[PDB]
Parts: sequence; C-alpha cells; structure tokens
Amino acid sequence: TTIKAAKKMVEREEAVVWDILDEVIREHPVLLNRAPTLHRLGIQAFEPVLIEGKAIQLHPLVCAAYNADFDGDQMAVHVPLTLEAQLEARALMMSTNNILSPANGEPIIVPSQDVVLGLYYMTRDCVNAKGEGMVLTGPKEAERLYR
Amino acid sequence: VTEFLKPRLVDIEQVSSTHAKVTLEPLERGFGHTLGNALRRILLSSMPGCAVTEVEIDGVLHEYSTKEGVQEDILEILLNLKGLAVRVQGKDEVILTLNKSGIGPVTAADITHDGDVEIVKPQHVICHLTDENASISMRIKVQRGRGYVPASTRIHSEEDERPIGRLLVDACYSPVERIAYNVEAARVEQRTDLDKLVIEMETNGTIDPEEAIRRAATILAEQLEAFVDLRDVRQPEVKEEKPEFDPILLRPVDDLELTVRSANCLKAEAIHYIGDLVQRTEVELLKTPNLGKKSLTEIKDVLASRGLSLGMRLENWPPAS
Amino acid sequence: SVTEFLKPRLVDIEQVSSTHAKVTLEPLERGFGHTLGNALRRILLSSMPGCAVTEVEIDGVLHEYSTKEGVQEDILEILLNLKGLAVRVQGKDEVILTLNKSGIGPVTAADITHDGDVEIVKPQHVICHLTDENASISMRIKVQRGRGYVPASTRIHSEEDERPIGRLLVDACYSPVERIAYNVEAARVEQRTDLDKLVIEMETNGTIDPEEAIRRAATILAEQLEAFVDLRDVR
Amino acid sequence: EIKELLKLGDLPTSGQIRLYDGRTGEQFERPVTVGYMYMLKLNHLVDDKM
Amino acid sequence: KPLVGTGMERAVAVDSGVTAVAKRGGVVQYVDASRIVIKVNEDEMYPGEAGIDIYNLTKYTRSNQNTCINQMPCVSLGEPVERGDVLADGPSTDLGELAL
Amino acid sequence: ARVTVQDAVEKIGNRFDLVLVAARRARQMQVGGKDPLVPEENDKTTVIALREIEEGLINNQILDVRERQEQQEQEAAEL
Ligand SMILES: [Mg+2]
Repeated sequence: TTIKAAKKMVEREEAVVWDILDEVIREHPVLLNRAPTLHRLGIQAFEPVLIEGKAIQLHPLVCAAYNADFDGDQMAVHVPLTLEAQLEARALMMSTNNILSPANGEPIIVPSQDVVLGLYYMTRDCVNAKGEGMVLTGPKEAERLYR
Repeated sequence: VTEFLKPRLVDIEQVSSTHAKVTLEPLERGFGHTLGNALRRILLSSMPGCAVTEVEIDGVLHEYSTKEGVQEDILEILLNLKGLAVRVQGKDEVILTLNKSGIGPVTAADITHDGDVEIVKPQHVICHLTDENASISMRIKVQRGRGYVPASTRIHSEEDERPIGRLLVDACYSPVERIAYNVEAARVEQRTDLDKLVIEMETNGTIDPEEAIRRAATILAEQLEAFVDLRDVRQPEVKEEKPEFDPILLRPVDDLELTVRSANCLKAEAIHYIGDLVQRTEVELLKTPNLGKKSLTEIKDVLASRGLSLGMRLENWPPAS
Repeated sequence: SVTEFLKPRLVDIEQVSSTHAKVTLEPLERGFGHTLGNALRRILLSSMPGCAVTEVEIDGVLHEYSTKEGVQEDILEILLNLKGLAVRVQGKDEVILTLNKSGIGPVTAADITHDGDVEIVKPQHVICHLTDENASISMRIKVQRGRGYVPASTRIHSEEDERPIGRLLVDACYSPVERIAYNVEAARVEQRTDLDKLVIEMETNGTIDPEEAIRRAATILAEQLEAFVDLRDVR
Repeated sequence: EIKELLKLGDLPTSGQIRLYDGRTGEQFERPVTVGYMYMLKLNHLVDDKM
Repeated sequence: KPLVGTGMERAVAVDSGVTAVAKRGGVVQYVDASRIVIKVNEDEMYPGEAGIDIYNLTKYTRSNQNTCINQMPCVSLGEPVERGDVLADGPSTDLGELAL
Repeated sequence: ARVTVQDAVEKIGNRFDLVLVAARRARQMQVGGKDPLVPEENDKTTVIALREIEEGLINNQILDVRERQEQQEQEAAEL
C-alpha cells in the first residue's frame, strides 16, 4: 500500500517480488556498454533475461563488434527509464537494427572462430566414411541417420 | 526430501497437423537432457512400425537401368518408395502391386487397395510417367520391423541370397521422420534453473506425433518395469518392536560425557555397563569414596539429562551377557 | 520376435571391493544399451539419497577460522575431513552424534559414540590428530538426509540458528555415488544375435547399497516417465 | 621423454583419449586431448566487481 | 603440489620468509597448530644458557591485499629435522614447495 | 513481442518520426487512457504501439486526426 512496505519486501526478497521483476523486464530493454567506446556499436540495446549469478551473459556474435574478449573484461549496463527512451532503444540502438558497420557495408555480425570451425568440420567432406554412396530423401532423414 | 518434481505441460502445438512442438516445464537441473536423449534414441531406432522393404520391377532388375516410360531414374523411384508410409494390421508382411499405365504421374492412390493395409497419403506422387506408351508395373513388399535399416545391413541382407536379383529400398520402420529436443532455463519463485524441455518432432503421418510420444514413453516404462521399486511404495507397513530395557543400558558408562575422575570413580565400584548403574539409587554413591560434589553433580547432570534417571527397578538385565 | 520384445533383469551385484561395485543388466535387444546406460548414469550423478554432515559444534572453537591447543590440523581441515566422512542412517532423517576423545593419537571415525541406526562406512577415516596428553575434543555433529547437493550459504533460512557461536555450517555435499561408468557387450542369449548386456561399475561412498541405489534411480526415472506418459493439456 | 614416461604407465602414448559426452552419452570422434594442468584463481573476483 | 614444476619452487618457498625455516636442526618436541617447539641437538645447542627453540605460527590475519595468510605445521612429533628445513607450510605452500 | 522494426521503417518515412509517433502512441495508451486497437499478448505499451503502427492503421496523420476529433468532442460536450 505504501513505499515502505514495498521497500521492506524488496529487501527481504520474498517469493512475491520475483514474478514482479520478471514482469517489469518482460519488454523493457537495457543498454550494454564497453569501457573503451570507439564507434556507435560501443553501446547497444538488449532485452534482459534474469539469470542466477553475479555475471552478465552476453551474446557471442556481438562481442566481436564490441572488441571485448572474455579474459576478464567488465562492461556497464544502463536503463532507459522512459517510454521515448525504451522505444528508441528498441528501434535504433537494438542489436538487430545494427548489423552493418557504419564505416563499411560489411556485416559486423560476421561469425567468430568457434561456429565457423564447427561448420567447416561439418562441411569438410572425406573420401570414405560410414554411409558413402547411399541415398537420402531429405535433410531430416539425413539428420536422423546421422544422430 | 527425496521427493522429486513432476512437470506440467503448457504447450502442445499441432501446426500443420503433422509436426508437433511439445513443451515440458518444469524439470530438475539435469533431467531434461537425459529425458530428451532417451526419447530421441528410442524414437530414432527402437520404435516399431512399418515401411517398404522390397521392390521388384517387372522389366528392370538393377538399380542402374536406362528405363523408358519414366522421366526419372530408378534412384528417384526408390527414394519416392522410401518416402511412402503405410500402416498394416496384425499381418507383419504384405506385398502389393502397381499395375497401372496412362499419361499423368502414378501416385499412392493407384496402389491396389487392400483392407489389410492403409495408405497415409493417397495424393503422394510416386513416379512421373511418360504421357504415351508407358505401361510399367512394380510390386512392393512391406514388413513390420524395428527401426532404420541403412544400406549396409540392407546390402548384407542382399548378400544373404538375392536369388532373383531382387531390388532394395532403405527401410525406415520408425514412424517419426525427425525429432529435436532443446533444453532451456525455467524459473520457480526461488529456484536457480530448471530444465524446460521443448521437443519438436515430425512423423510420416501414419500416427499422431503425440501418439508416438506416448508410445515411446510406454515402451520405456515397460523396459524399466523390471526395477520400478518392485511396487508403488514397496513398504506400506511399519512395525515398531521395542523391549523394555534400552540399548543404551548395555553400553558402558564411559559413553555418557563424564570426566576421567568420574569414570575412574564409577569403575572403582566395578560398574562398567550403564544398566549396572541405572539399577542403583544414589544412596550407594555418596557413600562411595571420591564421590563428593563436583563428581556427583556431573554424574547426575550427564546421566539424567538424556531422559532416564539414576535409580530404577528392572529385571531384564543383562540381555544377553 | 519382431515386436513385443523382452525386458532386462538384474542378475549380479558382485562387488570387487567394499565400495567399488558392479552390476549387470541383461538382456537388451538393440540400442537400449547406451540409452539405459546414459540415463542411469545421469540419474545417479544428479541426485541420490545422501547422509553427509550439515552442522557441526565444538565446545572449544568458536569460528572455523580459529585454532585449538592440542589438535594438529586446523578447524578448516577438520571440517573438510568431516565433509569427506560418510555415514548411513536408517530410522530417522536427522541425527546428532557425539565425538569425545583424549590423549595423543589420530582421532578417527571409530572414536565417535555410535547409535542404533547410525553406521560408519569406514572407521579408518582420520578426522584429526591430538598432539598433547592433557588435550581433549568433545564435539557434536549433525547429519541429515537430503536429495542432491546444497552449499552452506544458500541453506540459511532464519537468523537464530547461527546465534549459537559454537554452531558451524559446512556445505552439505551428500552424494553416495562418486563415479559411474558403463559399457555394453555381447550378451549370452538362447537363439539370436546382437543382444547387449550392460555392465555398470560404480565407485561410491559405500554408504548406499548398489542394488538399492540402482532400483531407486530406476524408480525415479520411471516416475518422471509416467508423469510424461499420459500427456494431455492440463494446467 | 614425455612419450616414454606416458608409456611407462598404462596411459596412451598419443596423449589424446576417446571421450564420452555427458549429455548424449555417445562417443566423441576425433579423440580429444586431456591431461592435468596447474591453474590459478586470479585476484579479480566478481564479488568485488559487480 | 604443482605437478609440472620447474625445481625452482623448492627455493622460492624457503628463500622467502613465508614458511617456518629451521634455524637449528633438532628433534621435534611439541607440535601444535599455533606453536612449534623444537629441541636443539646437543652439538648445535649452545654450551651455556641454552634451551629449546619455539616458532610461533601466525594464524589467519589480514594481509596487505585483503587476503588470508596462515601457516600450517607439516611435521610430526619426534621427527628429527635439519637446519634450514621447513617446519610449517605458509600460505600457498606444500612441504617447502611453492603451490599457488 | 517484437524483435525487428524494419517493416516499420518501410511503412514510415524514416526512424526518427517513427519513434516519435510511437512515443506519442505510447503516451496516449499508458497515461492518456486510450484502449489498444490490437489485442495484446502480455506486452508493454511500446510493443503494442509498434504492432499497431506496423498494421498500418496508426501513424502521425491518424494520430493528429484522433487528437482533433477528441478536441471536437470536448467542445461538443462543453456546449
Ligand atoms: Mg580483455
């Protein structure tokens, strides 16, 4: 009913506040920022999902644009706090709306080493292996036969 | 608590009526992975069904043949046959014929209709036929197998006899065509993470995807029945049998939180076991030397604080020593 | 037959040691070998009824970052050794044991005051070392049965259980199993080919019984299954 | 020298051992290397950074 | 103990003042988590006003980087020790060998 | 929910006027007391505003027309 009761409940962190926190971050994005900021991609917008821990889980395909390795880099988070701000972050500063670098038309979401190595191993064909020369109907049957 | 959690599904999407997306929430931190893996390994191979297993063309006796009357090679014919699903009754093996000519393409509806079998998709195109002068016929034998039989075991079964030069098709007795399970994080009021499972499956349409899920679950339950607690609870019966004398009495007096002084004083009277001391009123203590205030207080504290007291009348002692 | 195949059955719980045991599931038709092996391994590694120590109490020391004149090791080493100790309780779910020792020597599990339903899996497990004649240790050890694993931090519920300074909290790491390996091999059958017998070896704490733990894991998996079996839109 | 020390024990000489997946329970192809490495926890704990 | 060592660890742990070094080789008399009392051998003992040596191990105290520094005894009663040998492993040490 | 706004940029001239009209719609829906013309799915005002803009029935001209209409209604009620 008042601010004091809500503050006490938040401090106690009862089972009735976690769903409220999940609801308020249903579609409320935040801003992730790298410590040295070089270009527009130094600050991006992202929809947060709650995780139990003390660290910020980041998408692998954007850290490359962030030039942020995972050897102990620390990044900052900011809140829009305003309807105009939330709409702008969802419309302009969102990661999906920034896939081409402002410098060159090359896509800044180029895949990194792990995914490309996996795909290269998946596509690098040999001369002789299990099932060489058979016939498959569709990709689903191929995946079934492989798994 | 030794009491696990049971999931409650909240989404069974039946898009396209032949590809299902089921959810499961919530599970524990590691049950989703193992459940998805087991269900996938079951539905891939160990899932009984029916599919084409033998094919014989009346004019072609080899997988490689420049066959006229059709604009497709024999490989495409075998592929379309493998892609043809059919459900058969208790008869675990049945042949059918495809005696048909014409102008357009022969489909699954042109198969000789028999009450012993049932085609799932009559409109499923089989083979494009030449518009004129093309009277081709082929027989197809289906059986009730266990799962996928690749071209290796297939060519082995060929190597068995192959007396006529019988053609062959890749047998896929598993009714499901593809399946993929994915685990994600689900949150309870204060639980860290739980395995929310999402299974996207797609079958040959011969059975419902939820029906195949239920069948795989039942087959795994039947497999595990051998060791399901031997019962529901295996112990709906409790029985409390207790003698009058307590087992603490048989233990020595040295296990009662007593100092070395009190231990030596109690051993001075040759009272080793506790039962030899509970049957002795304190009148026989202050008369014993080296039993003053500290020793007596410590004894009366560390002896009667455990529920019993000092000095009682019993006869069942010592059983059995 | 082509359909309606058989079901496995336990035939041996032969143990090569007091803890390292081996079981043999047989027979399995095809593909069920690896499936059941991985399933049972994950169920055993995930959570099984354990009986590790949860709360300790020593009259002398007040906090785990202190010492005591008479004991060789430190309080933290004592807590580590107690966590490494295993015990089996049958009747109740939580119990309090008392350990009273004196004189120079290696104080091990055999020096504690046992009870009826309390069984020590190994008395040779060293706890500490008394390096002084006029030195004594009298301690209380709380052991409760749980499911899984919980650290000493998240287990707090109120602010009165820690008010007694002598009460110290150790992470409740209860897990009867420690390593579970499995392998399929050619099973001996009456007349057929390609049947998989699954040999499962388990290096455990020796507290739980191999057959009992296997049946409990099977029942847990089957309960999860049966919850998954009769699927229908219910909320 | 490392090869002969490994062959002294029953460990494989190639240093790469076949590994099984913890989730799927299947065999990892391309035998992965595995050994014992000495590691250090740096003085950059997260509890003083978040 | 680090498995793949360099041999130099056997010096950095003793050349520094982190562990308890033996000023005089003698026989162990009293082992305790707080103090260690050694009886000096007859030859190394001074011919007059001599006695036994005592090393007061430091317990958990705050360091200059908010880290714990503690010495743990690694000797047994009656075990003869030589001069310069390690008696108690300090923080991040194991039997007179650096273990980070 | 909403992941991409490219179609909104196709429907509106640019992104600045797009976000301006979306903010106006969000202010009208949250504190203005206006009902959403599209059935929501547990979404905030911004998401439903973007959805109604993408459906093509709400833009700057339509919002100005609605403002003029509510003004006319105010004056008609004042009579
Ligand atoms: Mg870096």
